[PDB]
Amino acid sequence: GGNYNYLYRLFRKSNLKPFERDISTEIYQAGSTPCNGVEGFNCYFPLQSYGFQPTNGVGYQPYRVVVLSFELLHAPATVCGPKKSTNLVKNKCVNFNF
Amino acid sequence: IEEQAKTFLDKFNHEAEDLFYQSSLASWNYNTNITEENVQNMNNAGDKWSAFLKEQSTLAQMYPLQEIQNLTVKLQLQALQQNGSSVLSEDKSKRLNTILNTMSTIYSTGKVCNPDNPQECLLLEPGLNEIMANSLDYNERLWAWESWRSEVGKQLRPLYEEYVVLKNEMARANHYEDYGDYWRGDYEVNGVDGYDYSRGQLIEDVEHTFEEIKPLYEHLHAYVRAKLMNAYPSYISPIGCLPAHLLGDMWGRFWTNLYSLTVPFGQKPNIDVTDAMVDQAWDAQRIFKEAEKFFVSVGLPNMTQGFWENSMLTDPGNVQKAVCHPTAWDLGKGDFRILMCTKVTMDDFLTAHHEMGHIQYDMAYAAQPFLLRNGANEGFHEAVGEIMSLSAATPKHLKSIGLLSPDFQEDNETEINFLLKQALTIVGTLPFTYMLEKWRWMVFKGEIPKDQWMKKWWEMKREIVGVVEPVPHDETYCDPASLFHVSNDYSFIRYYTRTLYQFQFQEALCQAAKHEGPLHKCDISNSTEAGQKLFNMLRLGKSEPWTLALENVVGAKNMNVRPLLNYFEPLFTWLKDQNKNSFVGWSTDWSPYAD
Ligand SMILES: *[C@@H]1O[C@H](CO)[C@@H](O[C@@H]2O[C@H](CO)[C@@H](O)[C@H](O)[C@H]2NC(C)=O)[C@H](O)[C@H]1NC(C)=O
Ligand SMILES: *[C@@H]1O[C@H](CO)[C@@H](O[C@@H]2O[C@H](CO)[C@@H](O)[C@H](O)[C@H]2NC(C)=O)[C@H](O)[C@H]1NC(C)=O
Ligand SMILES: *[C@@H]1O[C@H](CO)[C@@H](O[C@@H]2O[C@H](CO)[C@@H](O)[C@H](O)[C@H]2NC(C)=O)[C@H](O)[C@H]1NC(C)=O
Ligand SMILES: *[C@@H]1O[C@H](CO)[C@@H](O[C@@H]2O[C@H](CO)[C@@H](O)[C@H](O)[C@H]2NC(C)=O)[C@H](O)[C@H]1NC(C)=O
Ligand SMILES: *[C@@H]1O[C@H](CO)[C@@H](O[C@@H]2O[C@H](CO)[C@@H](O)[C@H](O)[C@H]2NC(C)=O)[C@H](O)[C@H]1NC(C)=O
Ligand SMILES: *[C@@H]1O[C@H](CO)[C@@H](O)[C@H](O)[C@H]1NC(C)=O
Repeated sequence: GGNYNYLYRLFRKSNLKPFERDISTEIYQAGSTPCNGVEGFNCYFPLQSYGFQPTNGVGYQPYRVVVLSFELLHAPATVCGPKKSTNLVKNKCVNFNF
Repeated sequence: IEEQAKTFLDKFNHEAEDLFYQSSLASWNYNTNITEENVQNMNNAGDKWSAFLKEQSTLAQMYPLQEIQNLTVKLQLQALQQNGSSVLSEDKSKRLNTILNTMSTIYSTGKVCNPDNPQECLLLEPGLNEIMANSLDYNERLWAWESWRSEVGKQLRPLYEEYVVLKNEMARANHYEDYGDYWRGDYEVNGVDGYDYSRGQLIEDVEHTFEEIKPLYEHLHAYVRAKLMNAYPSYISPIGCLPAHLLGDMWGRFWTNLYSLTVPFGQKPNIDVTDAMVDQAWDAQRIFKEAEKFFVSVGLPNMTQGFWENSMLTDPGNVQKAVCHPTAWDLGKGDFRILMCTKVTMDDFLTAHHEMGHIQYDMAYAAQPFLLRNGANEGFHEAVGEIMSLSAATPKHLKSIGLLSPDFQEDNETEINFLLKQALTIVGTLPFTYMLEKWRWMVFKGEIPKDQWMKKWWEMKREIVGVVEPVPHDETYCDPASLFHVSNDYSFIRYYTRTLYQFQFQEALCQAAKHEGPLHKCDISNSTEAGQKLFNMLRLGKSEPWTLALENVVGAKNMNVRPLLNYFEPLFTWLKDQNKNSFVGWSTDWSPYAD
């Protein structure tokens, strides 16, 4: 029946900066004539919706997308991956890291 | 301005797709499971599409069209701006729709009952179809011929005549001359500096090409006229034309019905690998496995894996009311579907490819914009599919898949048979397809007055096609009107050119695939370079004018019949031995009644 609860913005005057976020819903005007806040010719609401039905081909099915990006600003001690640790031994000349 | 339109189409090409997606979905679920509520469920959903289309069709008259520079977005608007109707008076608008379905139903209610028994009253498809197909009686088939058009086309003559009238005034209001000018409009390409194409020039192209094959059509007509005196003595003169009621069907479009009485060597067993399939337990999955296995061997991608479950391959085991006709569904969003009822023969092995080729053709231009997702013209969609069925008719293909014995020896006695099966299909329709569309336009452009519409129709059947009437017809039968695409308002030139485009695709690949024998023995399988040149054309769709698209494979800018006459040369070598005593030619004065 169409899961129309996922939307996307197709209109802007200018392209974004990197990492920029625009949750505004201001009614877009493409043409010269103003609109007095309603829609009309060359005068469009700048959000549209994803049509999703489960019998759609790949490339048209929703994907759950996770974007990372690391940062190193000025922080002393932060997080990081996991550091494994081998088994400790005793009574033998060994090369160790604690 | 130009920059206001290029944003408007980004509104149209998202809000139309998800309303197109459901409107084809209801016509899918109804056609696989017929109920009453699903008739209603597709009426409003299809009405959501028609009202939305006439909603934005009027918006393209806000923008003037010739101030745009990008030809891509210029092509989208000129299709969308097309009104079609809506330019006339509205009591006159319903007047054609009062004509139109009334023209549609009279063709579908044509009942025929005998003078000896008016109680058994046959329709066209039950019985009446089988009379002209297999029954071999002369006095029978003349009764079925005359009583069909005198009882169906007699009645559409006061329907079609006024329907020509109101079709042209709408057409001239879109600045044309007739409705014949409108149908040429899919071939018209203007202003791209060397690939340009005007509407009137296709009349010149069809009049040049058709005169070149007229030796061959005179030679099949000579050969079959040497054969019909056996099955029909004392009825056809060997100099004159053929009567119009024994031609294979009611109008004789296809001549496939006449292979049996006109076989070259009746004692020679034609290949029909049907018993071979059942001795290896060939189910429905085994057929479409090889059909996909052939297309990966040529250099084209797999099936989309949502093709298999979502399609209906067979008829269902339940008593399921569903229309059974092999079609390829192209609903969108990466969903492509097939629908047929497979019975495991070699015949359904042949049409297993012609429908799969439509999928891979619609799998090709999936990256196009929405208004350009067709073939490059209307003849290209059935042309790309049927050349894939030609590759399965080669016996080297079947023995390579493990279906023929390896010691199968291709004698030339079955080659004279096998090419004669094709020649009663391929060459059998082209003097039919041209002779109608030549007639329909002079009626459309008004070169014939209405008291002469039948008078000039039954002339050109005799000279071009070599067929004489059984019965003299006055102005009251509408003998052209009785045909399906005639009575259902369909453009009939798309069937002539579709044949010519096939072989231009065919031999150019068989030149690329390094074949050395005759044209009917080349094989496209196992090659890559025959797939690469073809894939170059398939990804275009309508983003390019077709005149550039045709030279992408062959290298020319118009239809060339020289590939077609390359095919029949083993046949035509054999056939010229068969007219050493017969008379290649028809006299158009003799009739079966004027004696
Ligand atoms: C053909 O389609 C109709 C409706 O599309 C089916 O009828 C009902 O469909 C709903 C689907 O939401 C089911 O929940 C009901 O159980 C169906 N009714 C019955 C009596 O089963 C119908 O079933 C379909 N035909 C077949 C053979 O399944
Ligand atoms: C106007 O035509 C140009 C090409 O003549 C199109 O330009 C392409 O645009 C796409 C994305 O918009 C790019 O990925 C291509 O690299 C561009 N090609 C070239 C050669 O520049 C342009 O898209 C057309 N305008 C519209 C609105 O479709
Ligand atoms: C579609 O039909 C209209 C007729 O209603 C054609 O003409 C337009 O007519 C209205 C008023 O009747 C004018 O305001 C428009 O300016 C007219 N259009 C133009 C382009 O001048 C219209 O031309 C038709 N469109 C096509 C593509 O044939
Ligand atoms: C199939 O090929 C054979 C071999 O060439 C043909 O047989 C010859 O036909 C010519 C033509 O009349 C005769 O003069 C020869 O005497 C034939 N030779 C033999 C060994 O039979 C045969 O005609 C071909 N069949 C067809 C239908 O083309
Ligand atoms: C054409 O493609 C077929 C399919 O791969 C090839 O057929 C192989 O033929 C050899 C010898 O007859 C068999 O041993 C193989 O098992 C066949 N392949 C398969 C997958 O069964 C054939 O070789 C190809 N043509 C050429 C010239 O390579
Ligand atoms: C098609 O599917 C087969 C499954 O046997 C797979 O091996 C093959 O790689 C696929 N084709 C392509 C071009 O990836």
